[PDB]
Amino acid sequence: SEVAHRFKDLGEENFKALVLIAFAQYLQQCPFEDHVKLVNEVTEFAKTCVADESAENCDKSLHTLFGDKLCTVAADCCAKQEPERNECFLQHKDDNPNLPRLVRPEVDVMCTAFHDNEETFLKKYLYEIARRHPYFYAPELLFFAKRYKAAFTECCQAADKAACLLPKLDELRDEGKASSAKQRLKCASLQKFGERAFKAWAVARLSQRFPKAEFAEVSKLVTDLTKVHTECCHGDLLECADDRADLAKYICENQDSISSKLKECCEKPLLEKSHCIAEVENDEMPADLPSLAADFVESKDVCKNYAEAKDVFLGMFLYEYARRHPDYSVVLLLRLAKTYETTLEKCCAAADPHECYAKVFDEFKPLVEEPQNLIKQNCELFEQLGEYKFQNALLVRYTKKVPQVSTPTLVEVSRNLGKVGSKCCKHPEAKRMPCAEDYLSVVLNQLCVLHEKTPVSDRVTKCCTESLVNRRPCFSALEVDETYVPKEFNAETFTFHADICTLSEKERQIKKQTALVELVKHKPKATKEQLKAVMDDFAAFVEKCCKADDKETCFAEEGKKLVAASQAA
Ligand SMILES: O=C(O)c1cc(-c2ccc(F)cc2F)ccc1O
Ligand SMILES: O=C(O)c1cc(-c2ccc(F)cc2F)ccc1O
Ligand SMILES: O=C(O)c1cc(-c2ccc(F)cc2F)ccc1O
Repeated sequence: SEVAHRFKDLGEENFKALVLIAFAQYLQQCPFEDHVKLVNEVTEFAKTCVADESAENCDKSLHTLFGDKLCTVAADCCAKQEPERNECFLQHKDDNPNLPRLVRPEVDVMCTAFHDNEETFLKKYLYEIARRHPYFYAPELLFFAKRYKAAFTECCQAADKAACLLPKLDELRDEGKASSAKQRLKCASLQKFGERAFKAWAVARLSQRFPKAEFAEVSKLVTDLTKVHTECCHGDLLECADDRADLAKYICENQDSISSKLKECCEKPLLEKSHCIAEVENDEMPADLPSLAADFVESKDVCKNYAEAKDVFLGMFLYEYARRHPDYSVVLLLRLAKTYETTLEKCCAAADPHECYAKVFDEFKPLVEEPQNLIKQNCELFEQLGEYKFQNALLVRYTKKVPQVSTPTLVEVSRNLGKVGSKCCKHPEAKRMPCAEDYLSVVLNQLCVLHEKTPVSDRVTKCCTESLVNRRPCFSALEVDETYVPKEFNAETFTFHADICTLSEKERQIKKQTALVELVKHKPKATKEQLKAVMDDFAAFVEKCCKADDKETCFAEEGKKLVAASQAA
C-alpha cells in the first residue's frame, strides 16, 4: 500500500496538508469546501489502509486514487486512463489563473478567525496560495505555513497587532513570491529542457556552496535533489516531501564530508532544517587548489577522457570551475561550461586536438565581461532614475522588442525586471553581476511561461526555446521589431476615469505604465523624448480630474483634452 507508506512517514498533519495542496493545484477553480471534503475522505481511507494493508484499494498508486477523487467533482481528462489522465491535469495547470485579487480583512477579523478555528484559518491560507501558484515547492509551503502561524500566534496578543502583523505578512508575501518564481524556473528546466539541464545547474550551484565536498559526493547530492524536484514538479507531492526529508537526513549525518556551515541547520525541526540547508551560505574556499588549465586545457588526455564519459567529464569541469568561483553567477558558469563543451566537440575531431583547444580560456574573456558591462551600466542608470522611471524605461524598451506581447504580461514582467535593479544594484561592483544575471533568469522565465500559454511573438518563442542559459543574451540582442504593424487608437483604452483616484498610489503607476505600453504599441518608432514629455501631461491631469468638484465626467472632458494633445505628439 502506497498511501499507507507515505502516511506513516509524513504523519497525519503534513499528509493532510500535502494532499490539500495537490488538489488545489490540480483543480484551481474548485471551492475550498469541496477540496477539504475530498481530503478528509481520502485521509480516512488512508487510515483504514495502515491497519489492513489490503483493504479496499490500498494496493493502487497515488495517482489513480487522487485522480478518481477529483473526477467526482470536475472532464475530457477524467475520461482517460493512467498515466494519460494524470498528464492531462499537469498540462491544464494555469500559471495565470483568472482569480480574484486577494484582499486581507482588518487585523481584528483575522485574529478572531484565527483564534476561533485555527486549523481552518491555516488550511484556507494553504489553499489560496496553492491554487494561485500551481508550481509552488510543496515542502517549502508547509514551512511558510508554520511561519505564517507563528505570525498570528504572536501578533494577535500584543499592543498593536496592525503594527506587529501587517509587516511580517508582507515580508512573507514577497519572499513567498520570490520562492514561487525560483521553483517555477526549476520546474521549467526539467519540463522543457530535460534533466541534463537541471543537473548541470545543480552541480555548479552545489559545488559553489560545498567547495570542500568531493565530486563524487556532489554528484550524489545532485542525483537525489533532481529526483526530489522531478517529483514535486510532476505532482508527486507526497514522495517529493518524503525524499526531501531523507536528503535532509543524509546531509546532516555526513556533515563533515560536505560543509562546515551545516551545524546550525541540523540542530532544529524537520521543516526548519530543510529550509535552512537549502539556503546555507557558501563554505570557505579550500586553500591550495591546483590550476584548472592543468587537467582541462594543458593535459593531452582531454579528448580521451571526454570521449570516455563526456557528461562526467563536463560534470567535473563545472564542479571544478564553480567551486573556486562563487563570484560568478550560475548561468554564466553554465555558459562558459557550454562553450568549453563546444570547443572540445569541434577540437577533438581535428588533427592536433591540443593546439585547437589550447586557447579556450580566451573564449571566456568576452563572456565574463559582457554581463559585467550591462549591469555596471543599468545599475548606474538605476542609481539615477530611481525605481519607477527605471521600470518605465524597461517598459518602453521591451515593448519595442516584442510589440505583440499582451499589455498585462509586459507591464508585469517589466515591473519585476526593474526590481532586480533595487535588489542588485546596491551591492558592490563585485557582487553586482551575479545577483542580477541570475535573478534575470527567474523573471525572463516568467515572461516565457506566460507567453507559452498563448503564443503571439515568434521572437519571444525563439529566445525562450533556443537555449535556457542564453535567454537573457537573446532578448538583449533584439532591438525593435521592424515588421510590427502599428496599432490603431481605441477610445476606451486611453479614457481615464475618476475610479483611478480611489486606486492606491501603486495601482495608479500601474495604470500610467499600462498606458505607456499602449502608446508605444501605437507608436513603435516614437522616441524616449516624446514619451517622457507625454507622460508628463497625464500626471498633470490625474491630479486635476481627481480633485475637482463632483466630476466623474471630467474623466470624459479632461480626458478629451488628453487624447487630443495625445494624438498630436
Ligand atoms: O529541497 C531542496 O530545495 C533542497 C536543497 C538543497 C540545497 C542545498 C544547498 C544548496 F546550495 C543548494 C540546494 F539546492 C539540498 C537539499 C534539498 O532537499
Ligand atoms: O536589454 C536590456 O538592457 C536588459 C536589461 C535588464 C536589466 C534589468 C535590471 C537591472 F538592474 C539590470 C539590467 F541589465 C534586463 C533585461 C534586458 O534585456
Ligand atoms: O538551454 C541550455 O542552456 C542548456 C544547457 C545545458 C548545459 C550543458 C552542459 C553544461 F556544462 C552546462 C549546461 F548548462 C544542457 C541543456 C540545455 O538545454
